[PDB]
Amino acid sequence: NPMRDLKIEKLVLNISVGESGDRLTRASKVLEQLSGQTPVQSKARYTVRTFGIRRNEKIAVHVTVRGPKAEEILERGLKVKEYQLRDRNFSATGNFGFGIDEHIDLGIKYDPSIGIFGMDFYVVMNRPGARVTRRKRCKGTVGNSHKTTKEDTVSWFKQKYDADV
Amino acid sequence: ITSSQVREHVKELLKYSNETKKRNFLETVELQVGLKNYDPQRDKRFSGSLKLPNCPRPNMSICIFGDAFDVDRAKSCGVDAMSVDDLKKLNKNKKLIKKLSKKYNAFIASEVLIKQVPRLLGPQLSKAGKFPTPVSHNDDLYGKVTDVRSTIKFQLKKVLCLAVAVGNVEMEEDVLVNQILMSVNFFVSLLKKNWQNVGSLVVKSSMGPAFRL
Amino acid sequence: TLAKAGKVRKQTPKVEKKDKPRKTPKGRSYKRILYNRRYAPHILATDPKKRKSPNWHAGKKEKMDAAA
Amino acid sequence: FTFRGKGLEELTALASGSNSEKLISDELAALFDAKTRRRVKRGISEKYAKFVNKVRRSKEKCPAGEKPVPVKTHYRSMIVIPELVGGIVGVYNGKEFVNVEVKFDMIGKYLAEFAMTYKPTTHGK
Amino acid sequence: RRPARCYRYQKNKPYPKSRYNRAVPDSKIRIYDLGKKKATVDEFPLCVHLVSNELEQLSSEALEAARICANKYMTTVSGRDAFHLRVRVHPFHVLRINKQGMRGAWGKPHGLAARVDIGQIIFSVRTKDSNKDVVVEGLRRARYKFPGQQKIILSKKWGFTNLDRPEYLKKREAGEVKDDGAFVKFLSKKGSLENNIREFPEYFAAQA
Amino acid sequence: GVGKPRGIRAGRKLARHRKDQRWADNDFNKRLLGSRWRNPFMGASHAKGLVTEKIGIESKQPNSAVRKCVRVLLRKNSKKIAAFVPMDGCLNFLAENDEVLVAGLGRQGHAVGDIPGVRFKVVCVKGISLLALFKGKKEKR
RNA sequence: CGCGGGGUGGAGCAGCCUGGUAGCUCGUCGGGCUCAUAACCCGAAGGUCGUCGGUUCAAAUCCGGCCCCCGCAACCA
RNA sequence: CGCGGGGUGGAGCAGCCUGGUAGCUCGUCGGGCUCAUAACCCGAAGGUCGUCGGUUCAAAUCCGGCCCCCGCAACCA
RNA sequence: GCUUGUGGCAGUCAAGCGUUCAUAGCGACAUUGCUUUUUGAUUCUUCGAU
RNA sequence: UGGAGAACAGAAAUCUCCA
RNA sequence: GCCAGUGAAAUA
RNA sequence: GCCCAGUGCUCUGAAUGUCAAAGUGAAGAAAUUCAACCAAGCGCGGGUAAACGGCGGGAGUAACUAUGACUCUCUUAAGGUAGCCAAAUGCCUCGUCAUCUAAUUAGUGACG
RNA sequence: CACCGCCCGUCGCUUGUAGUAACGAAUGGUCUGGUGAACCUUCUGGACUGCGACAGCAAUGUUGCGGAAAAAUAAGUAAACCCUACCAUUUGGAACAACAAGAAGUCGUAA
RNA sequence: GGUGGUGGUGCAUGGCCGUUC
RNA sequence: GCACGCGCGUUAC
RNA sequence: GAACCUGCGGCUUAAUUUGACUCAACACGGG
RNA sequence: CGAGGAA
RNA sequence: GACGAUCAGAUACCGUC
RNA sequence: GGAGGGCAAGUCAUGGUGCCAGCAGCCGCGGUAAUUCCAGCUCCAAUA
Repeated sequence: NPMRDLKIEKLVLNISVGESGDRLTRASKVLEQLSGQTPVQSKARYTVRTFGIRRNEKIAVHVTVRGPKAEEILERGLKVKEYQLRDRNFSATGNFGFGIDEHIDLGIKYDPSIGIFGMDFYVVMNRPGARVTRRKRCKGTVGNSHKTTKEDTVSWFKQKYDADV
Repeated sequence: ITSSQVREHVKELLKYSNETKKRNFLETVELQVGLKNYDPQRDKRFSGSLKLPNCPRPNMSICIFGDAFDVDRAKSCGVDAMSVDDLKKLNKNKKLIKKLSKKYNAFIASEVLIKQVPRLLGPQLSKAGKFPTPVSHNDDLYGKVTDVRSTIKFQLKKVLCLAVAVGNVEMEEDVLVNQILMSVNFFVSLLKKNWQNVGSLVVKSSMGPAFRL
Repeated sequence: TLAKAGKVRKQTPKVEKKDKPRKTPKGRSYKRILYNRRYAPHILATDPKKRKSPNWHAGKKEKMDAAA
Repeated sequence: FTFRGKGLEELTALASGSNSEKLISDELAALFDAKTRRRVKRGISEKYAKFVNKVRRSKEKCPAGEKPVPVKTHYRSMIVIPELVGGIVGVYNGKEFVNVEVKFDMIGKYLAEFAMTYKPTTHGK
Repeated sequence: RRPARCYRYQKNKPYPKSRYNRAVPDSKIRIYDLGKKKATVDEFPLCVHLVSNELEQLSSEALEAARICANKYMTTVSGRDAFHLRVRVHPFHVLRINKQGMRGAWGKPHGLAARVDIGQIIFSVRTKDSNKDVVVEGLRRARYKFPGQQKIILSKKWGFTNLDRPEYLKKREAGEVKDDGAFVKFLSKKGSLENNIREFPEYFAAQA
Repeated sequence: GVGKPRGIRAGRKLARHRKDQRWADNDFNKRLLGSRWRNPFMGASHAKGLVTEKIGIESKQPNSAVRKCVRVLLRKNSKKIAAFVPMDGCLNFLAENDEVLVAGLGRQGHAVGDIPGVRFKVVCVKGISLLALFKGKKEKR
């Protein structure tokens, strides 16, 4: 056995702006209200070409939820990507994860659902074991349970019934 | 003029009358001065009694208002109105801000202005007789209206005004004028330098004058 | 310049001269012909104010025949 | 998850309907703006019909190797017909022929609307 | 340059003048193999090598000249397919010069040479049998160059060459490198394959 | 009376006066002051010389043109001469170092209105009249 | 440090003693005028009043505390 | 050699401290204008930014290492 | 005064020049040296006379 | 650091997952 | 006057 | 010749700021410690170089070519004026051209 | 070609020119102080030779007389040469400079 | 060797028109 | 044809 | 001065036909 | 655009 | 010559010495 | 040796050249329809 296992971690939602405001000042709102939770911005540890020549500050939003709003992630899983993600073909492990690109668009724009445009198409796997070694007090190494996502965390994005296998 | 003659305004001036013996009823003396003559805003007062000791003498309707909740902040007592739909038309100017802040005592309302007080509401009224003073405006304008009604002490704000007292009919001299001074504290002096800041004044009781300087 | 020497003559098309039909009498004869073509009494006859130019016959074949 | 105006197929059946006579069946008529309707309901040319078929052969014969045979034309006055979508027609502008991939969106619009007739202005002095 | 007086000795431990002596007047011999490179590792066998017997500083430029005249002939009578003249010295130690008119002066770098330990192999190359004297006569050249020196020795191995190891590689007819342990045989040694071996394999591990 | 004196005894006066007031004449003042002998030809009418080089000179005022000129070295005199080579192709015959015969242009002094500082004409090349070289049927070397 | 005077467009100067308006010249930028060419003229862009706070309805403006500038004064072991 | 300044059309000068555009004059070459002739004007051809590399999305531009140029400094046995 | 790097001066090997030929006349590279009228190091002798 | 999702980001300036 | 009072600050 | 900013000198001058001793005021119980005014001087104003002394620097800049009376500039009082030289001042320098020699690191005459 | 007309100078540029004075040299001429070939004349000198007398008839010899070559001499005419002054005629010379002429160069505007 | 030419010279010209008015 | 510079005008505060 | 309109210049352009330039060019070539 | 500077 | 003013420029036409 | 004027003689609707080559004694010719250039033709002058 086979007593317990399978659940949906968290819905790590993230846009990657690349300015201050009133731009990030948006990817926020957007995130925030697709979210219900608020918006943990993102730093900016340091500099170079394509702008982003700022100290760790202002250049993306993090807000990422979990649990009951489980399906709230696959709330465009199937949808957004027709329930098809990095498929084919070796070891049935087709890039455990799913491609992406930035997101956004909204000063007027209309709610969603899909829309909001492509987005952070991941928040995914890596096998199993236990429950709280990410604990506190008497911490620990999870068990020796399950398969490196893949041969396990694939057969549970395969019973959300969709393409990748 | 802060001289020997203080007890000429007090001792020698305590049984002047204007007729025969000296009557047969109670007495009523004091010691006139002011509040600070500053401008009823920036700096002119703080805390600490003299005394002194008194209250009204005649009326006390002063100033307290701001919102629809400031009316009840003048209902179980009696004060002036700042209005609601007037701070954007006519709740301040000259005879306006006056109205609400121009009574006799000073002010005991709260605060709420924003970007308007450099020449209108909060502004035009200061040395007139009010400009947001210390009246513990948080629970209302009654408990701190112990500093705005009775006891006292002698809250001296707005335009001049204050109080004084020591004895009754006749039994004070060095401590009569020195009782008038005693009837003065954070109004005759205070923190960094304040032993004097005026020119003259008045005093008596009911008799006739006091200091003839 | 320099090399531009005689630019003109070099560029000129050398035309040939009308090989003498007959001859040009040289002697009292020429002075005679002239005397006849101009100071002979038939020309001193018509007005001395309306007699032609000793070269109006610029060699014009059309006015050459009209006169003769 | 994107779709198209009024259903690319309904129109192939709408255009090539029972009476696929005049290039623009009275069906497609209900769809076009007054100016276009005006023209067709008025007097459209036949050449515009042989040009039609020239795209036809280009769309099928070409393998799924997505390499369409560019069809050349001066008929800049032609209003894209439903079945004209997908083919790359070379349209003359003034200098040469312009190759344009016909999308579903450019229908009811004048074929000339894509063959830039002049190069706008850059600057400096 | 300044002659070879700042020449072969010691007088100074070894100022490899890296991180600590920044200004190393860049090298002189940025070559090393100059020859029939990308070789067969069969083919151009039997190597003759040039050993130096004298704890010296075979200078910078000097090693260059070596290369120069080295290749010069190497090729000039044998071809671009003939040589492969492995440098095999190499020139650290930044030496220095001198220049308050006589009061305490350290050197400023002044050219990098290298320590030929007496017995060490220098600019030594490798080629096929039919090149013998070819190579040999040639290396002579150098010995005549370069603060000599000189082995012009004929060799063997190991296997930097042919190279005796003669009976060896001529024995490892069958194979190349490991060998080594005995397990994941991904060096197609022949011939079955895995199955059989992996039989015998543990068939002995088991005998313990 | 006028300025001049009318005495029968005063001939001398009138005489000296004329001899004096006469210096005011250039034509006079000219030949009288052996001026003719100091010019490049030393009075002479013509002079032989060797071509030092063919140079060209620009026309003046309303004219613009490349004039053909030869810088010559006169024989016994030994002076640098500016000499204008006449008609059309002319300079095409003058080879450098040949012998040339030069003469002046209209009264020795002002050059032809057009020319600048040229005062001489070239008439012979290697002792061959130019005109001769100018007309085909005549001469050439 | 102690006395006393001062930081206002990009520059040089005004406005402050007499609280509500920030001006002049140059420079930058555009136009007039003219038969035309100079000249000449108009109109724009541009100041956070060193900086921080206080009086005040209102502060470049009066008042302070810092930061540099100049001038006086000066005794350190 | 140690300090510091510099190589940009064929020539003489700009652009570099303020990275994205290489300009002016002469010269070469063509045309205007004019009744015409000078004059005058426009438009073209032409730079690899000494040379080698590094940062960099991008280098004549900032940074180096070489090659000459000028200026300082200098003790060789 | 040592020392001789640096100066100067000779020398071996012979690839080269020297149109034909390495050495008549010269010689790259590389290498051995002499020199103490350069210069540079050094501080021994002499400021309690050079 | 790889492998994941990119709309002013797109070498990245900055945003969220994971070994 | 003042209970009304505006404003930069209300007086006999 | 031109420079009065610098250093010096020197004038009634400056509407105002320092500036010692006595003298004055204020405070203590005094000793004593705070005050205000206060000669010169200083600093502010002017003249002053047959007073000490001073006397710039880079860019462009046609009618082969190099060129500067041209203008642009950044700039401190002023920016070397007449005049004068490889001179007893000139670095490179044995300057370059002459001249005097068979010959000149000398002479002299030039040129900047 | 008529004030958007004429026009002046500085500097520059373009194309050119060698003047006047001085000096150098050449030719010629003169002066100053010397050296001085040659020759007329002069005083010498006298080979050689003519005559007469004597030693022999003769070649020869002595002497007297006369003409007379070389040599030498003084005053003179004075060639050439040198030195010292001066004249005449020619001819020479340069970078920088200078002069000449021209222009819708440059700066202004004198008239 | 012509036709024809909104091709060039208004400073080669007619005709016409503007300006001085 | 558009970074812009002129000249009749149209509409208006 | 404003937004349009129209002419002229300029700069683009395959090409943006060209005339005209102070009143005596520029909604003028009936543009 | 809130009646428009030099002209 | 020293100064004021005028001018784009004025050691010039005016003004103070 | 000339043919615009002085200075006798082309009013050729001539060819080439285009301020270039050149003419010109002095005026002045020449910059695409040259009466002065180059040349043809015809003319003029003095005429071995």
